[PDB]
Amino acid sequence: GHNDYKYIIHPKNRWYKAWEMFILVWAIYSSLFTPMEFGFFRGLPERLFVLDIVGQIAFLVDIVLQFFVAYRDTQTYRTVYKPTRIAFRYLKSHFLMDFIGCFPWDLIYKASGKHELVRYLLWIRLFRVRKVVEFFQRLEKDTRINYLFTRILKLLFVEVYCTHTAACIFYYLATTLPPENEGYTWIGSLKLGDYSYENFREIDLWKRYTTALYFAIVTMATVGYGDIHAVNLREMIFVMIYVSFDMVLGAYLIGNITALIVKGSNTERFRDKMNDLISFMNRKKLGRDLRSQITGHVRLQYDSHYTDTVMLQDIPASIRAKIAQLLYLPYIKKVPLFKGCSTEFINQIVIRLHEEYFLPGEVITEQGNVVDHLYFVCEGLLEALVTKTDGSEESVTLLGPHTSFGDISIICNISQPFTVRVCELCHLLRLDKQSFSNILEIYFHDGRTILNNIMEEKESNDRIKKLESDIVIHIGKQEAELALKVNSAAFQGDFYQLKSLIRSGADPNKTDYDGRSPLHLAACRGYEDITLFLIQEGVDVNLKDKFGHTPLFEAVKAGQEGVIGLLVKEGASFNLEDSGNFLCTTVAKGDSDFLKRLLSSGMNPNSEDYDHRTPLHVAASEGLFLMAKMLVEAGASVISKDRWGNSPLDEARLCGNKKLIKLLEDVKNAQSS
Amino acid sequence: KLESDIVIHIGKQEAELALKVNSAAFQGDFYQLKSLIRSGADPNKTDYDGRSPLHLAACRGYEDITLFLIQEGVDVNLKDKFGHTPLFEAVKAGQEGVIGLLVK
Amino acid sequence: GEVITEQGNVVDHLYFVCEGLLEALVTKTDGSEESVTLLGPHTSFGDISIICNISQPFTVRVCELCHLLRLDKQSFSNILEIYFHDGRTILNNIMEEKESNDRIK
Repeated sequence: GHNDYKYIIHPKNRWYKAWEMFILVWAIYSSLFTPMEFGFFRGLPERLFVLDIVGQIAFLVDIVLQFFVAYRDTQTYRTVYKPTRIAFRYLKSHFLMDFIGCFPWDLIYKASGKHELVRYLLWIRLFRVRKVVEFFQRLEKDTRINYLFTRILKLLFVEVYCTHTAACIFYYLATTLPPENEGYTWIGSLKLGDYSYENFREIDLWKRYTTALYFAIVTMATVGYGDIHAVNLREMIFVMIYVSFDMVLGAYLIGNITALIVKGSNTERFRDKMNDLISFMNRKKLGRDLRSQITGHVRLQYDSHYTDTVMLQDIPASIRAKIAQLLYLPYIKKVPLFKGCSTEFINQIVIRLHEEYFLPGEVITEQGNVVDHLYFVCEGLLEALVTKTDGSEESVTLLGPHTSFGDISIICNISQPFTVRVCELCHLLRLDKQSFSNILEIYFHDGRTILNNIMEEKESNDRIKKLESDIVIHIGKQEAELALKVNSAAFQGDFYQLKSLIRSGADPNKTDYDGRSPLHLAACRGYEDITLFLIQEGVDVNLKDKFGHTPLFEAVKAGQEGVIGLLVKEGASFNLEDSGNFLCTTVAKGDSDFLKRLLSSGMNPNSEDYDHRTPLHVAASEGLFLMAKMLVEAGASVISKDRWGNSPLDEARLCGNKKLIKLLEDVKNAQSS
Repeated sequence: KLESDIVIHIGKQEAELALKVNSAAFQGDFYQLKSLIRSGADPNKTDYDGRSPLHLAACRGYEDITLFLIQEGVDVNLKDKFGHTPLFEAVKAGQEGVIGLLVK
Repeated sequence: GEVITEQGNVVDHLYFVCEGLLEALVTKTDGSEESVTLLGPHTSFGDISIICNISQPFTVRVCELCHLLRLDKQSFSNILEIYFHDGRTILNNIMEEKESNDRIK
């Protein structure tokens, strides 16, 4: 709709196409008649007058039309409707010749004192053969007809044109001589049969034309009958020039036809392949059925035309990707191996696929070889056959549409578990193990999904044991790096990044190199948003790192009691081995606040110590009252015994702190019941 | 558009780089960390655990990385949030050769 | 000037230096080199990276017009599975090549 200038016409309007054809017909006629108007008639007969003028007029308007037809720029590839640009292009290309051609040179020649030099300008009208040249250019662009065969037809038109012009020029060279010396011309001295071509300027124009054209065609195939031959020196020079150009042009014609034949066709090539295979088949006396299999494979490869699958590579990645998806993605999205996989990973699988057709009865993979090709069955049916040491074949399963095989072999880097034979006419999609491995390293989450798929119902029936080949090891390593960055985010806040990482298919539960989970990190840093987000994700919560610290413990050390409350709501335990010992070391620290936090988390199991001394015993020995107080209220019984078997009340009696002794004594009286 | 968390998402990555180095230290991927350090790295970078790459290396008892870390003068007496020194990382894992090195 | 292996990339052909001169280098991220020992006639590069299945530890670059014999990596492995018992000697040569296989123990 960019044609704001409505008057400017597209170069494709069906009426302009009709005008192209019409002016092509007139161009052919005018460029085939101008030599005849030059040679045979020295000044057009009056009868043809209108025919002359009309012809010229027909090329006019055409010039006018070429001033109003938009063109496709060769640097922007946009139809330039800009009238100024169209006018300028035409006025600087193919205008000047058209304009001089359209001048009525016939009338000029009659007017300007019958001077031949004016008639020489008629040849400017042969630039109208440009239209035929363009017609052949368009036809050669068209794929309906063989470009090389259109080259052959172009050569035939050029040959016809040269013979016609040569005939006209030859007759002209006969007429340049004055009519008194016509006996020294090729036509004046021609006595073909009884007829003598004397006084040739008076013969019917068709007799003269067919005579001259007869010679032209005779020389065209170099039959050189001789009946009509050059006699003067001008006629011998012209015949020399003609004969030479015709030699080269005929050589070009034979060259083009021979190139057309030698280039050959796909049918020819496949026929040759079949004939060589038939020679082999008869040489070894093969069995009809086996011959049928051989011929069937050849037919399959010839009909498939696999080269196009490579040809698609030349298409840029966007359109090539649309091709790959539109033709393969439907099948691949239904593959159970890829079930749940992210769409982009599947898209890459599609980009790296290779269509392969196999005849029924063939074998794709043999057991014992390492499969480096993951084939997804799209069409047809295959069969799974296990060969045993005894030499027997078991039909384990049948692989139909939207199925797969080779994934286990590639993943665990084992030999092919079972021979895969073909039942129906099969269309599969092979994928290189190398490319597959690269893609699985691209998407470590979808790689883990692939592992889960193979281990989900098939599980480890094919000896699937954790790290395998390199892809599994790479997957684990990359998940480790991902968990490192997850915990880094949990250290530097960045709640958006935490969201994005987890929602990108990353499992939060995976800890770092030190066993510290992102929930452990959130507890250590007290990032309430982060702790809540991982709680929504769902972590063991009671998980402890490799060195025995639950997130509860680290949060207690950092005093992140909101985080602690969320955990205990979810259900949180210190999971401290020797927890009584650690509480005794806390008593050694003397931090009542730390101890209060530890107790508030619900840890007072009276676990005593290696010395069998409860933290209450330790505090009593220290003389502590307040810390002993909250230890008693937390649950530490006064009846608890040390290594000596003495109560913390006994140890306070040793200390002698009357307030501590009375406190433990009152609690002892309360508890004795 | 209304999305600008990019520089927030990287957050300098100085520690993230340190994490990468210490990761290699764990998996004993010397080449990975070798390439990090010729591209520029240091042990005191440590991590959010406070553990330097040498801590993890001693935890694993890879004498190769331990000798190399010593070669660039890597701090051993450096402590971590764990309180566990690289010496103690080595002894706890029974890496008697690495304990010999770190005592050296 | 040509480059045959890229550091950090598992080599797929074990090459042998029949003629010419090559050089071993470390392509740092900083765009600097380390110029590991050159490869003169009758040496093999890419060997350990295949035998040990490790990533190529150095980029190799061509210094003079070099004539080389190629053996595919998967070849070298299946030669090991086919042509048994020499891989032990090859492995000992690797072991002495490094410091008790300090590079790949």
